[PDB]
Amino acid sequence: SQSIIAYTMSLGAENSVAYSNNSIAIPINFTISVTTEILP
Amino acid sequence: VSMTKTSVDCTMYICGDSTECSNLLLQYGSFCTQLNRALTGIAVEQDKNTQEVFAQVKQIYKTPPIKDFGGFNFSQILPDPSKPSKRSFIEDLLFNKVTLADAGFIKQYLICAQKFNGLTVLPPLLTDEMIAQYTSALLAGTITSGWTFGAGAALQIPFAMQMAYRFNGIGVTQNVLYENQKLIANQFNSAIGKIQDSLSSTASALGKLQDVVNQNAQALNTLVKQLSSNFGAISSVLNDILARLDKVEAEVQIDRLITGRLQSLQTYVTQQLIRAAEIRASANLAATKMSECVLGQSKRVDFCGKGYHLMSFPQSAPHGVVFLHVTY
Amino acid sequence: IANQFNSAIGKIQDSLSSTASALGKLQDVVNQNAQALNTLVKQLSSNFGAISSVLNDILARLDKVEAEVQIDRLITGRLQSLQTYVTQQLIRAAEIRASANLAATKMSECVLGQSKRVDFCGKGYHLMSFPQSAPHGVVFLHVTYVPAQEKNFTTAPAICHDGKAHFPREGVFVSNGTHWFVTQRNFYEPQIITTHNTFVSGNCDVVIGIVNNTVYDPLQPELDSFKEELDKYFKNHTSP
Amino acid sequence: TTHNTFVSGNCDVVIGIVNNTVYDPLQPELDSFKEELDKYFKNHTSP
Ligand SMILES: *[C@@H]1O[C@H](CO)[C@@H](O[C@@H]2O[C@H](CO)[C@@H](O[C@H]3O[C@H](CO)[C@@H](O)[C@H](O)[C@@H]3O)[C@H](O)[C@H]2NC(C)=O)[C@H](O)[C@H]1NC(C)=O
Ligand SMILES: *[C@@H]1O[C@H](CO)[C@@H](O[C@@H]2O[C@H](CO)[C@@H](O[C@H]3O[C@H](CO)[C@@H](O)[C@H](O)[C@@H]3O)[C@H](O)[C@H]2NC(C)=O)[C@H](O)[C@H]1NC(C)=O
Ligand SMILES: *[C@@H]1O[C@H](CO[C@@H]2O[C@@H](C)[C@@H](O)[C@@H](O)[C@@H]2O)[C@@H](O[C@@H]2O[C@H](CO)[C@@H](O)[C@H](O)[C@H]2NC(C)=O)[C@H](O)[C@H]1NC(C)=O
Ligand SMILES: *[C@@H]1O[C@H](CO)[C@@H](O[C@@H]2O[C@H](CO)[C@@H](O)[C@H](O)[C@H]2NC(C)=O)[C@H](O)[C@H]1NC(C)=O
Ligand SMILES: *[C@@H]1O[C@H](CO)[C@@H](O[C@@H]2O[C@H](CO)[C@@H](O)[C@H](O)[C@H]2NC(C)=O)[C@H](O)[C@H]1NC(C)=O
Ligand SMILES: *[C@@H]1O[C@H](CO)[C@@H](O)[C@H](O)[C@H]1NC(C)=O
Ligand SMILES: *[C@@H]1O[C@H](CO)[C@@H](O)[C@H](O)[C@H]1NC(C)=O
Ligand SMILES: *[C@@H]1O[C@H](CO)[C@@H](O)[C@H](O)[C@H]1NC(C)=O
Repeated sequence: SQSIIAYTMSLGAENSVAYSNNSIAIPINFTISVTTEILP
Repeated sequence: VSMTKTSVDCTMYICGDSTECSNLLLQYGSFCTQLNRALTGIAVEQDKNTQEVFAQVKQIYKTPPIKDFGGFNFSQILPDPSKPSKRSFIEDLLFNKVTLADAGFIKQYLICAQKFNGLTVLPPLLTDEMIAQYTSALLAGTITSGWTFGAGAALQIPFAMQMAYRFNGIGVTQNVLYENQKLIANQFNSAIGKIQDSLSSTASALGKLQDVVNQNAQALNTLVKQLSSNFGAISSVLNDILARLDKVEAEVQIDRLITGRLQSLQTYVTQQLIRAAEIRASANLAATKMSECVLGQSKRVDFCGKGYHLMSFPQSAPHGVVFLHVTY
Repeated sequence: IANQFNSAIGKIQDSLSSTASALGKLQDVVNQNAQALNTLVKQLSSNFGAISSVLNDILARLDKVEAEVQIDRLITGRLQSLQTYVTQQLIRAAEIRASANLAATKMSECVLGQSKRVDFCGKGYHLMSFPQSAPHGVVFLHVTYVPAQEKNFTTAPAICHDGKAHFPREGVFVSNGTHWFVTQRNFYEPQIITTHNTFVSGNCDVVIGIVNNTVYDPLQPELDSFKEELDKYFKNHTSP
Repeated sequence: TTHNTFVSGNCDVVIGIVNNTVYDPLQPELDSFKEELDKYFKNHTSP
């Protein structure tokens, strides 16, 4: 039931950020994350 | 950030529609496979360069409908919804100023098609509308969220409080923003005015992108003109040899043209490989400027414009990026 | 924080085990050098318009006077196959040097230091990085603080208390909607607004969007509690 | 003020140091806290 499909690519998920002249977002918690990077 | 993706077929160029010349070309082994591969590696790398510069944000951030950025007027650098391509006002100045060079290259060499010399211009993976939409997301992230969307999720902060976070970064106390906020916003608005006015008035300023278009145009002029060179054969026109002579007297003439043409491609591909390395160096610098001047504030002196760095705004240009650096 | 670092290193083992794609940037360099050598060796099979590509068969089947004309072809085509290969290798070596100079720069700035460069030492705010070697390359395990669970808050650029305006020394003013606090820039940890957390400049008028709130003075209860001990001494001294 | 500054050593070591007063904001508070006190004492000399 699989097939080859062609499409206009999405650039990423949409997000309208909740900006206002008097409102801020501050993180209550954080993730330590370890990301590999590989260089020749 | 990139250059026009040009793929030449080495068989079409050397031996265009002659099976006789194609049978002789096979005696040289892999050189045409190797030359088509070399040019294809350059063409793939133009998308890599463009993706590394612009696709640094994984969400498409929208700008709010309520434009209360504390008196700062980003209208010239945010998208105009009313245009067909959703570019900023300043991005259209950049687009017209370089497309007046691109349109020459496109007609000399937008469903592009192969010319009889074997030259082909391929499309980029990202349309100018997709680069505008990535650039919009970077700018809308910057003005709504400051540097925080570089590190985590986008966290909203009021724009005058973001500029205070930035003033502390250059070692100026944040009250020096708020006690002067109308003056700082008026100088920012007046300076974005001078960018717009300059880009409309100037002859020379986009020379750094004109140069990339002009080098690729001139290297294709040179490569196509070498099809007229006899290389000591009775003619530089391949059918005019096969019409006049026989199956043995022709081959000595065809092999001259194969030798000289193949050398003309080997030359062009070397200039293009060395060029692609210079455009990749420029794209890696542009990706570093996008990461360090747009997604953050840089303490690297003169890396983000002549001044103390506050913030930077990316704008698309044909084959390039423009950063409007904002400095105290 | 230790358990998150220990867990994240556990995902590095799983990733580097699970997919062949992981080291693609190194395997691409081995593959291009192998391709360039394999192509260079295949050009020895090419005729270049000699009667054979085998140089010893040309030499066996022809006398000196004719053999030079065949071997001239083979020399010209093979010499161009070396000049092609060596040009690709000189250009390749420049891409590998640019990569090595970048890796040396990441070794210096991400391992031997901590970098303010955004997205240079991995994505997030850089804590530290660990080098690991690979075939013809280097792997950096970049450790980053990523802010993860936000709340929205009401905020103000300044506070008015005694007609003088106050600004955070460090961090930002935030409210839960009933009380005002000052907190650090990248982690919600609220504190009572005091004359130690804040600095003063100018009157209440010039700062757009300023809010009225008390600023607590931590010396005031010391002089008030020292005033009540003084008032007990005066009242006691009414009694003798 | 004593808040805008910090102390280390004595005048002889720093090339090109200058004499000036350094103000203390705890001081005029403590003096207002003396004038509040002395008037008390003086009133309680009266009865
Ligand atoms: C905004 O943050 C404030 C500080 O955390 C918080 O105020 C505090 O609220 C708690 C109750 O949730 C109070 O706790 C006391 O409640 C009564 C007071 O009579 C006593 O019976 C309890 O035993 C207990 O002592 C705190 O006293 C109070 N602090 C202050 C300084 O008032 C607000 O509730 C938060 N508001 C929102 C909307 O989140
Ligand atoms: C923040 O706190 C301030 C101090 O409590 C407060 O200022 C006070 O505002 C009122 C209204 O503007 C003034 O009332 C006077 O208004 C006019 C004269 O200007 C007269 O019609 C009135 O009878 C009355 O005299 C107060 O004089 C003024 N106090 C001071 C010291 O200037 C702010 O309004 C507060 N702001 C917020 C947003 O909370
Ligand atoms: C922080 O608040 C914003 C906006 O305020 C809230 O909006 C309503 C949803 C309601 O709860 C009000 O009483 C609040 O004051 C939040 O923005 C909304 O987010 C939801 C998704 O969660 C989205 O569907 C809505 O479109 C947004 N509102 C608007 C006006 O567009 C925001 O999510 C809050 N932030 C966090 C981290 O919870
Ligand atoms: C902050 O995030 C951590 C995870 O990174 C949370 O820790 C988990 O907490 C739940 C209970 O709420 C436990 O079941 C898990 O075992 C915990 N994991 C670890 C690794 O400790 C933590 O609770 C979060 N704290 C806040 C205040 O949100
Ligand atoms: C942001 O700046 C633009 C100008 O660059 C402002 O647009 C002008 O507004 C006035 C008053 O309506 C008009 O007379 C001009 O003709 C407009 N020019 C253009 C190019 O549109 C815009 O109003 C400003 N926005 C804010 C919030 O002040
Ligand atoms: C009053 O002062 C006397 C000493 O002069 C002391 O013994 C007494 O305990 C004091 N009482 C109080 C309540 O201060
Ligand atoms: C500055 O220079 C003058 C000589 O021109 C000298 O007398 C003076 O002491 C110098 N000041 C300091 C702090 O060394
Ligand atoms: C002294 O203080 C008392 C109250 O304790 C008051 O009645 C009296 O008038 C004061 N007299 C003077 C001269 O201060």
